[PDB]
Formats: sequence, structure tokens, C-alpha cells
Amino acid sequence: TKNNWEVSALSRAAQKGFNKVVLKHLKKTKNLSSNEAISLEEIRIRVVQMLGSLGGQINKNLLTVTSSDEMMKSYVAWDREKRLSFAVPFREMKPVIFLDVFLPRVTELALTASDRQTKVAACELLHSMVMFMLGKATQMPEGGQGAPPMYQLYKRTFPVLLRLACDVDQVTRQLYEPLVMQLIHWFTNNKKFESQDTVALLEAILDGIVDPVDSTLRDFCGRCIREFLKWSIKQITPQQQEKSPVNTKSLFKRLYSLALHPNAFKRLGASLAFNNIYREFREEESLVEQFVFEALVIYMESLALAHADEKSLGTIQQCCDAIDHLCRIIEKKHVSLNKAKKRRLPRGFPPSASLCLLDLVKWLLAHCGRPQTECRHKSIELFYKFVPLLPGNRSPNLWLKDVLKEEGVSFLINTFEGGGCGQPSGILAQPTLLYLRGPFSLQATLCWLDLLLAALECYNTFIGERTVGALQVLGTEAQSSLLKAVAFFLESIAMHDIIAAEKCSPQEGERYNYSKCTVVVRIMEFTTTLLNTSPEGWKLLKKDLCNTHLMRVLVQTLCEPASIGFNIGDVQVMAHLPDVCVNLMKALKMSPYKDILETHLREKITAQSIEELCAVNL
Amino acid sequence: RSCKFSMKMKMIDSARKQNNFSLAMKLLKELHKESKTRDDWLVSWVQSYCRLSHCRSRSQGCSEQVLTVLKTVSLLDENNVSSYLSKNILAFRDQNILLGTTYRIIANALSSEPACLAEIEEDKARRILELSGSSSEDSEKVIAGLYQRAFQHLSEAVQAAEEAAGVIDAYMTLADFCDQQLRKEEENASVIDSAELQAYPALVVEKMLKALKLNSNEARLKFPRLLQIIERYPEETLSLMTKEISSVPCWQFISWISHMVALLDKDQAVAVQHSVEEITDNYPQAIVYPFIISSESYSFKDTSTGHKNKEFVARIKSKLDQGGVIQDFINALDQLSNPELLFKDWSNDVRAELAKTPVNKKNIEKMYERMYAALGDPKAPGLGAFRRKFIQTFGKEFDKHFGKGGSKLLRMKLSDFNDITNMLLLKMNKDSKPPGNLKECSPWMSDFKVEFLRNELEIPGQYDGRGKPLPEYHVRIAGFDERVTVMASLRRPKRIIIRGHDEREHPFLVKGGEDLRQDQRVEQLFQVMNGILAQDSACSQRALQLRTYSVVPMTSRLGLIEWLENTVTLKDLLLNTMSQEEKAAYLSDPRAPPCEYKDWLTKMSGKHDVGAYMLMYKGANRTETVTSFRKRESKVPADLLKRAFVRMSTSPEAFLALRSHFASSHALICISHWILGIGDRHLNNFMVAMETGGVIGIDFGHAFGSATQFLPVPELMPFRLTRQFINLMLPMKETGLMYSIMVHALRAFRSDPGLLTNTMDVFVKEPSFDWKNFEQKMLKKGGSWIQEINVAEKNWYPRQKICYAKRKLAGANPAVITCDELLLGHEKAPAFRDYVAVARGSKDHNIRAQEPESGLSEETQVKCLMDQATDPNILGRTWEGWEPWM
Ligand SMILES: Nc1ncnc2c1ncn2[C@@H]1O[C@H](COP(=O)(O)OP(=O)(O)OP(=O)(O)O)[C@@H](O)[C@H]1O
Repeated sequence: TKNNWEVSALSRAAQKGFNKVVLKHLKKTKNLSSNEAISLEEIRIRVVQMLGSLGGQINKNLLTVTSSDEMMKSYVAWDREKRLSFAVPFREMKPVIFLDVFLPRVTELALTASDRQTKVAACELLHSMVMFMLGKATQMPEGGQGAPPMYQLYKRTFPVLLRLACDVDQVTRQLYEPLVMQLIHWFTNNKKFESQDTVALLEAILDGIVDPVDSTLRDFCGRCIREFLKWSIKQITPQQQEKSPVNTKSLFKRLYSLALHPNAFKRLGASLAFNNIYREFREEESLVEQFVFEALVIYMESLALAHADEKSLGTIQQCCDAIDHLCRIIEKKHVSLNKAKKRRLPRGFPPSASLCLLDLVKWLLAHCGRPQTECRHKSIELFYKFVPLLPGNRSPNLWLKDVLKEEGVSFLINTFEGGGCGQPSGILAQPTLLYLRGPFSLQATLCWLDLLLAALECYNTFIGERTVGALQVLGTEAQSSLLKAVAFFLESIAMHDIIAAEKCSPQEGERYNYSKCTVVVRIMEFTTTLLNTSPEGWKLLKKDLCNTHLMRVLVQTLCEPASIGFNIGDVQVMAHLPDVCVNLMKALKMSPYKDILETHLREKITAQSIEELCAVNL
Repeated sequence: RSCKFSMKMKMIDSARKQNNFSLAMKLLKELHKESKTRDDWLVSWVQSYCRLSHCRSRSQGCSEQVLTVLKTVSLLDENNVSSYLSKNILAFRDQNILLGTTYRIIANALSSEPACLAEIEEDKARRILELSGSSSEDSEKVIAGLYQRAFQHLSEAVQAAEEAAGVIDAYMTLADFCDQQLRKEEENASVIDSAELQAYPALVVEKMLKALKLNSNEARLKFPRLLQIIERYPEETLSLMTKEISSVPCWQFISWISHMVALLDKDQAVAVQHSVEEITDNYPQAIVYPFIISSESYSFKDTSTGHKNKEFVARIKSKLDQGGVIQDFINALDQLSNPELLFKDWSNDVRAELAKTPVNKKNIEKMYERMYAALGDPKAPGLGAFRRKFIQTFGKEFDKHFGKGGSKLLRMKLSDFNDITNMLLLKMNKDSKPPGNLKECSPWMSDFKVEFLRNELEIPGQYDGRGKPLPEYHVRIAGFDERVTVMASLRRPKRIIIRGHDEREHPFLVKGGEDLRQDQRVEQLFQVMNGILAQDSACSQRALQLRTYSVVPMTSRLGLIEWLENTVTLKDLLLNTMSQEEKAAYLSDPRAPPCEYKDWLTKMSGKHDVGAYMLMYKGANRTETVTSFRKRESKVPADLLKRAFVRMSTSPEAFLALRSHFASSHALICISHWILGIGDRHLNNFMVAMETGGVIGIDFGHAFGSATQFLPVPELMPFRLTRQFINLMLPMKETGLMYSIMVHALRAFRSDPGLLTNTMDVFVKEPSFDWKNFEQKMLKKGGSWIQEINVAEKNWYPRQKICYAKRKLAGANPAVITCDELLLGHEKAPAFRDYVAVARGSKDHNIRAQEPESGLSEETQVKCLMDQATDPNILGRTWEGWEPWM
């Protein structure tokens, strides 16, 4: 990048002397001074200045080989024997150079270069060397020794190609996005499908999706799994499907193993995998029937695992979409999905030999009251979508009436207040707090507030959507504990009890206040559902729900909602608070609690208040 | 000026940490002037000086260590207390811990050689006597008074330290000083001294557990000292240890969970019970297999105390095993053993039972019941298409050839029981087949099928015990593979594969036949070893660590070894390197070393058997052995390992890195196997990682010194240093890198001798089966030591092995330990005098002979210990399978 002085009007003018025309040229060109962007050379100088200004102890983390195993795992050759011999054609000699020794430098030079000419040259050389690797693999004598087994070179070359095909440079993307797809078309051929190299390629793609840095790489290897399926169920013969280590059953098994993993990126990877292969899954019928129930229970449990993560990873956003795809699959084939075949049994079920849509509706109904939020909402939504398409096509008002009568009333209350199915947890065993067996740690309090939210959302959805009338469940005929929980929360937790009056860090106060404010809003929505849905049975919500505690919480979230603990940094909750407050105050008008509401608002909103506010300078 | 002062002080700290005391002394000498301008600068200066003088007084011996540290007490009981050592509590803590280490250094300089007190200077000697406070003695109370001064200052440091990373160090230095003071009196016979050290064990135990509660590795490696100190001081420290464990978090004992569940029978199992029951609560997959192995020998000793321990063990058993899925896995692994081997072990143990008078049926029923439950009754707990083929052709030769067990076999008839047992064994070693796939081997593991309802089994070997466990990440069993290969090796274990739930293959080695707790305690000692090296600075520079794998003993005669992947054995690395003529001329040539050794043995003895050795020991001099060993050793190809490393490396940089890592790791495992003396180090007991080049040592069967006791030919070399190792280092020799790594490792081991010899308490507390069997085979003969050691005292055999190990790690000639082991095991052999005269040297042609019997030095020990390991006189008379030419 040596840009000296060329033939400008400065040099030819200054060649005849030092006079006023050179001064004019300098006041033109030297004093342009508009702007200029930062170049790569200034960036390299700033990178050296950055590395110098971190220090000396922070500094040597650019050379991150400080573990001894990652030291010694970089001194061995990629393969012990030298493959890819190349006889260089001169006229008379043809000496042999081995292209294995150029592969580790060319791969890192094609990935990380910052110089576009070096990067493009490295990408072209790597492309032609991969072509040489594919040619030298299928050589003429025999598959054993006349063909060199270059599995050890494929195992390290495939992740480089996967990263280059999602590269931000236009040329390398145009160059390596077709090469990866052509490579999957070749390695899912009939000639090389039972190979160990197609296992290496599949392992490279499934290690690409779980990558915790590059979202572009995950998005591309999703299309790579989709292409693997689309060209592995087509080019081969259909009975040789279920004899390969890479068949669709084993692919879905490894997908489920990723889906229930404790690490969030592996679950996010399995979610992206189904979100890309749901089309080729839904268009094959001897595969969809045995697997759709198993896959739905796996992805619902993955979404339930996605509750305790950090909320910029977006495992929830991918997993709900995967569940919605399995849902719509169940919709299009429901007429056969409510026969009684022997499907592949989903995990956690009691054992059976028949699998219908019916015990899946019972399973979703069993897991409606689970603590984990988005899984609970998805379970409720799937139950309300799976009822009308069954034997007889009954509404949920009829179906739950029959199931309720042939099993008892407290079965439904046990599904709602009993938190989840794999435990006897919930607000049945903890209506109040007053006991949690310990020194009142904060993860316990969120678990109880989250159990209160679970039972509250269950009761509100089932009463509001007309499946079950409110009178028969909130009356004492099976001894629920919801109204005692709501009463305790509004009494001693809802108003002020941040970290001070919940023990009877400042950063942990916000994670408390979010879960407290959402259950305040959900108490208000449940109250409005009661007063709008049952205009005969407001007598039950007297000693607990609609009292001075609810009205104090309502006038506090009406006037100054920050004092309860709402944050004004959120905008969806602060835009939603008008609607829930207006709906509660509007439902409290066709009720005998109108007077106590008017006297609670008359204490906090007066004319003397308005005169006092505006008597100040504003 | 303040910035320039602070930067120079930080440079002085770095120069002290890098052992640049001659530069740090100059840089600190030119800051003595400016330090007096403030009080902060004076305190920081004198602390830098005193810490530099403490780091400087390590290489200097006595009468030069005491001089270097004596100038730093002259200015520390001086000023700066005026409103600054009262305002700063951290400067007070550092001040007190510095002066405590000062007095400790003086008192330990005046204790190994207390003839140096007036051998320095009179003004300075009077300074020593006036510093202690005691007066008019020679050596009797000045050292005790300096010790009391050190303890006083360290206790003040802990009191000023209680108001982590700052209090852990004062805790540990006080507990280390007090544990050293408790250990110093074990070899002195005094009650005044015990009466002035009796206040110490509480301030050892409480302070060490209060350090361990703040997540400290250095207190976690000193936990067997805590479990040992109650056996010595039970009445002032048992309830303190009981209440002080209970605040320590749940997981800092999972590494020590084979000490605890084996101490769970003794009369100290009250301080351990809360931790055992809560590990059983939180992690009921770590403690299960140690409980199942430990529960076979408890002997509860009926008192008013022992019923509580019986009920505790019963409640722990009730809290574990929860559906019998672990016991089913154990009983399903017990099916993939060859029944012929189990018959062989049964016959050997029955013969050991009958070879002692007054042999009774009170303990022959207990042997017949298990062999009838295993190799008798066909309606079993479980078996497959191998055991039924065994039983329906050989169980009918048991009910008439012995008959019913405890009604017909009970005659003495050791001549006649051996007759019929051999007459059945000679047909039992002619029908066994290598069992094929798992559909015929164990029809539980084939159709394992995880989904019973919920019985989740982890794959064993996990829970390393160095942090919070997080048991969700541990891979669990979700199937088995349908392949098992049986490796011959004179004893046949089985390579299986445990398919995890993450769709991965986890290969394990299942061996049946031997107790596997000895491998587990050796690997625990290696884990303590490479935790010792990690805190030593010269070894943490070179990053010396021992490669350990996980050994899970389930019951006796059943265990799981982790199978490491992409390694090869050393003999396979050396045989794959050879070309076609080299491998042919090594495996098949009358002039090859594998045959020439047998021919030369017959020409020196006349016999063909194992007796050819014992007739060529006394029968041959030095020169006929040394020149024939050189002529044998010159037949194999020379540079095999260099050829392997050139073939596996990219460039000259990579070849140097792989060769340095190989030589460094092998030189570390040489000194590590010698410290706890391991034999049977042939080339199929070394494994090399083919991705890193490092060496892994396996098979710790002859764990403490036993290849030169219980073998028909003794192994006189301390480790493996044959020709193919020392030609890797060419053009240089073994006296460079391998020697220097051995010096650094042995110096770190002998820095704190307590840790390795305190971890070995499990060897004497819960002795293995092969150690009690070696105790009976040692009590059979009797020799010189019987009139020296007490046989009615204790278990006494692992106490003797710990005595040998501690004795060689206290500085000892390796020639002496080896001939002591030949004295202990090989008495009344015809060639015992020649055994000692080979294993001791030749006094002009060795260095291990012109050295003192003990008191040996750090470099001198490995200098006479490499001499023994590469000696043509010793290497010319070694077992043929060892291959000492390679
Ligand atoms: N930890 C391990 N990792 C990988 N492979 C192992 C391991 N231990 C043993 N092996 C393999 O199993 C075979 C025998 O193992 P090992 O020597 O431990 O048992 P053994 O032969 O019965 O003992 P001995 O060597 O005393 O006869 C070896 O050839 C080795 O390759």
C-alpha cells in the first residue's frame, strides 16, 4: 500500500520553483479538510496500541494456548502419513510436494486475514485443495490402500468450510456456499453413505449448530442439516435407510439428546435444527407418526428447561417456534393421529402399547400448572387447540365436564395448584409462604411467586375461556388454597415487600420486583375475569380477594406504580398497566364493591391534591 | 514522587517472586532513604525487606540462613506503631505474620544443627539469647522460647486476620506451624514437651477446617492429617472436629470419600457421619460404589457406642441403592468374567484356607455359598448364553466330585483336594471360548433400556471433587454396545462400551478377579502428587502433571477402568515404527534378543525354567553379564522413538516440543513410580498419548514394593530407563532434561514430606485383599525382621510399607531400600547374597555404592537412582517379559 506522490498538479507546479502557485495548490489540496474514514492501517496501529495499553498481564491472552493440553495438541500433524501428494510438472522432473503442510496455514489465512487480496487468494487455494482432496480420495487401485483414507483431513477441513460458507465477504460466500451443498450431495450419495467421512461431515454440522459465538454459523448449519436430510432420503434406496449410522432415526435421537441438554446453546441448536427440518419431517408419513409425540414431549421439556436461562440467548423464541411447528403437523394429520398405534414412547410417560392423541391431551392437561412460564402457556394453548379435533369433536366445556365428573373435582384443583406433574409441589402444599425450610433464600421466593403465578394463570384461563364455571372450583367443595395464597400475597408481599419485608444485593431486587409485579398484574386480570364471567358468585371473593388490600394495591398501581416496584424502563408493562387498571376499575362498577373503590380513590385523588400540585410553580 | 515509589516497590516484588534477590536488594537499597519520609512507605519498605530476606534464606544453609534473617528482627519491634499499625489492620496482620515467620526460621535453623549458635558471632549469639527471653541455657530453652515467640506472633496474626484470600494464608501458616510442632515430638520421649504442645491440635483442626470452608485447595490436601490427628488426640479434638466439619460445604470431601466410608466403622466415626449422610443426600452417585466395597468388612465391636454406627451404616444403605439398579449393574458386570478364572481364584483361596490349622467349617461355608451361588445353582439372579453352557457341562462334576459342600468336602485332604481340583481344571482349561456379542454374555446390558420408569445410572468415574459438582452435566448410561473384545494377557479383562445419553461411546475396561482398591489409592496418591507439584514454583513453570485415569472398584473381583482413547502402548509404538525386516528379525531370529536371552540363560544355568534365573545369579560374574547385555542390546534398531516422533510431528519446532514433553513426562512418572515403589514396568504398561506425545503409566498391580518381594525373579530396577529412552535424547544424554525434571519433582515431593505419607492411612485402615494375602504369605516364612518388628501390634504390614515410603522420601540410598526389600521377601533363597551384591553395586563402577546409607541429598539421590536403573549388571539379569534391551 505504498502510495507516494504521483503526477499531481502540486509536483509539476513545484518543479519550476517555490512560488505562489504552489501556495495556491497547498491551500487547495492540503486544506480540503472535509473528512476521511478510518483505514485498515490505522486500525492495525490502534490494535498494537490497545495490546500495549492493556498491560503485560492482560496482554498475553492473544496467545491463548496457556493450557498445556492445548499446547501439545497443536504440535501433531493433522494425519501421521502424508496424503495429497502432488507431482509438480516441470518438463523433465516432476518432483513431489505434499499439500498437507499448507492446509493449516491456508485455512487460518482464509478465515482471518483482514487483507482482501490475501484472503481471496487463500480461499481460492483452499477450494482447489479440497477438490484435490476429493479427487485423490477416489483413486483407481482399491479402497483400502490405493485410495488413501483421508478421514483425518476431512475431520479438520469440514469446520473451516462451514465457517467460510457463512463468511461476511461476498466473494468467499459465493465461493463456499455452493461447495458445502455440493459436498453434502456427494457425501449422501449411494457410493459414500456408509463411510466414516459422512459421519465426520454430519458431526461437523452438528458441532456447527451448537457454536456459542457465531449466530450466522448456526443459521447456516441448520440449512446444512436440512440439505443432508433432503439429499439423504432421496439419492439412496429406502430399505438401506435403517441400516446406516446417520439415518433419520439416529439423527432425531441425537437431536433429542441436544434438546434436553443442560447447556443452553445445545438446546438452541436442536431447536434451530427442527425449525429447519420440519418440512421434510412433515412430508414423510412412516416417520412422522411414530415420532411426532416423542418430539413434542422432548421440545416441551426443552422449553421448560429454557426458563432458568439468561434472556438474551433466545432459547425460548426458537423452542416455541419448534413446538408450534409440531403442533401444526399434528393438526394436518389429526384424523390418523387419534388412532391407537404403537408409537415411539415419549419419555416420562407410564408405559403403554397404544398411543393416541387422547393421553397426550391428558398429558398437556396434567402439565398446565407447571412453574415454568412459557412452557405452561404453550401447554395450555396446545390443550385448547387439541380438544375440538378428537372423537366426537366436543368443546372443552363438555370434555372437561365429563373428565371432571368421572374423576372427581379435586383432580382439576390438583392439576392447577399442584405445581407440575413430576413433583407434589405447588401452592397446595404452600398456600402462604411462612415455611420454605431454610433461611429464606431468594431462589426459593421466586419459586413460590412463580408457583402462585402458575396456579393463577391456570384458574384465570380456565374460568375466562368458559370451559369451567368459576363457582364450582372456587367454592369449598374440594379445598383449594388459591384464594389463601392471593390473600397472603396482597396482605404482606404485594405492596412494599421488596427484599426488606420478604425476609420475614441491590441487583437481586430487580429480579424479585419483576416476578412480584407480574403476579400483581395477573391477580388484577384474574379479578376482572371473576367479576365479568360470573355475575352471580362475587360472594366468594370477599374475605380474601376484593378487600382493602386489593384496593390499596390498585390505587397504588394507578397513581404511583414505581412504589410497588414496576420499572419505567420497561415499556410493554407500563403500556399494559392502563388496560388492566381500566378493566379492573370498569369491572368494579357493576359490583357492590363500587363504594369501597370510590372511597379508596377519594382518599388518594382529591381536589385538594390538584390545588396543592398547581399551587407550586410548574 | 509517590508514583515513582509505588512503581519501584512493585518491581521489587516481581524481582523477589522471580528469585532475583541480587537485583531486588539493590532496588530496595536505593529506596531506604525515601521510605522514611512517610510512615506508609516505611512499613511497606520494611515488609518488602523482611519478605525478601525470607525468600533469600532458603538456599543458604545454617549459619548463613540465621544471619540473613537476624537483621530483620532489629527493625520490626521498632516504631511505626504510632497511629499507623493501629489504623491499618492488614499492615498489622502482615507485620505479625512476617515476624512469626522470622522467629520460625531462626528456631528451625537452630534445630537441625544446634552447634551453630555461638559458631557465628558473640554479639549476634547474645542477640539470639536475649530475643528468646529464656536465659542461661545452651540449647534447651532458647529454641522453645523462639518457638513460643513465633506461635505468639502467628496467633496475633490470626486474631488480626479474622476481620477471602487474605485470611486463608494466616490460617494455613498457623495451622502448618502447629502441625509441624505436633509432628516434631513423635520421635522424642517427653511429657513436658507434650504438655506444652497439647494446646495445639484444636488450633490445627479448627483453623484448617475454617480455611477449608473458604474454598482452599491447600486445606483440602491436608484432610487426612485431620482424620489422623483424632487417633492421636481424641478427647480434645473429636467434638470440635465434629462441629467444625458441619459448616464446611457439601462437596469438599468427595475426593476423600474413600477415607470416610472406610473410617465409618472405627471408634472415630462420629465426626464424619454428617458429611457422609449429606453426601448421600445430595449426590447419591458418588458414595455408592465406595459404600458397596467398604460394607464387606466392618466388625462393629459391640459397645455402648457401636450400635449407633451399625444403625448409621444401615440407614446409609437404606438411603442408597433405591431400587437395586446399581446392584443389578454390579451383578450384570459380574457375568462377563470367564468362570474358569473364578474357579482358579476359588481353588487358591480354599487352599489358603485349608493350609492353616485348626481349619473349621465356621468359615468354609462362607466360601462354598458364593461359589455355589455363582458356579453352582442354575436358577441364578441372572446369567446368559455363556454361563448356562458352562454350568450344564460342569456343575454335575461338582455335586459328586465334592458333593453338597459342607457335608462332604470338610476332610483335610490337601493332597487329595488338589488332585481332584487339578483333574477338573485340566478339562476346564480346554472348553472356554472367547465370548462374542453381548446377547450371549449378559442379557441385561444388551437390553438395558433406560426407561424402566426413571432409574438413572451415571457412568462411573466422575465427581473429581475439586468444585461444586453440578450433577446435571454428568453423562448417564443410556444403553450398551454389542461388542466386547477379550484381551489375553495371562488374565482376561473385557473392553466394553457404555453408550451415554449424549449419543457418544465411552469405553471402559471391566476386569474381574482382583481387588481394585489398590489401583484407586495409587491414583489418589497421583492426584495428591500433581496437586503438590502445582503449588511448587519450579514445577509450575514447567507444568509438570501426572496423567491419571478414573478407577472405580465396585466390589471385590469386579472393577471398572476408564479406557483412554487415541493412545497406544509403548510396545505398539515401538513395533509399528519398525520396518518389515526389523520386526521380522526381532520376532523371529535365533540371534534376536528375545531368543538369545533364553539361550544365554541356559548356557549360564543349564535349566529351561524360572530356575534358570536363580542359577545364573550366583553363577555369573559382572563381565560375562555386562558384555552379553551390550551385545544383546546392540541388536535392536537404535532410534525407534526418534523415528516415531519425526513421523508424527510437523516441523523441527514440533519435534523438539514433542520430544521435550515425552522426556519430561516420563521423567516425572519415573520418580513418581519410585516414591511409591511400583514394579512390572514393561512396555505394555506404558501408554503414550498420540495427540500430545505425553506418557501415561498404567497397571499399578505391584503398587508398593512387591515385585522384589513376591516374585520368583526379583525386579531390581527402580523404574524404566532402557536404551530406547536414552537414545531419544541424543546427541545429549540422560543427565540433562530427564535428570533435571527428576530433581525438581523429587525436591517438591521432599519439600513437604507429610502429604503423601498422610494420604496412605487408608492402606492400613482398610487394607485390601491382596495386602492381607501378602501379609499371610509374609507371615508364613519368617526371617531376620521377626526379632525386630512386632507382629501382634497391628495390621503392621501397610505400616511397614509407609515406613519404607517415608524413609526413601526422607533421603535414602535406593540401593539400600532395594536390598532391604530383598531381605524382607527373599530370605533363604540360594542366591540372596548375589541378589544384594547385584542390587547394591560394585563400589568402583557405580555411584550408588560410594554413598551413605541415608541422610542423602536431593541431587545425589537421583544421581545414584539413575545409576541403578540403567546398569548392565542389573539389566542383564531381569525377567524376559520385561524386555530390558528395548
Ligand atoms: N487405563 C487404561 N486405558 C486404556 N487402556 C488400558 C488401560 N488399562 C489397561 N488398558 C489396556 O488393557 C490391557 C491390559 O491392561 P492392564 O495391564 O491394566 O491389565 P492386566 O494386563 O491384567 O495387568 P498386568 O499388566 O499386571 O497383567 C493393555 O494391553 C492396555 O492396552
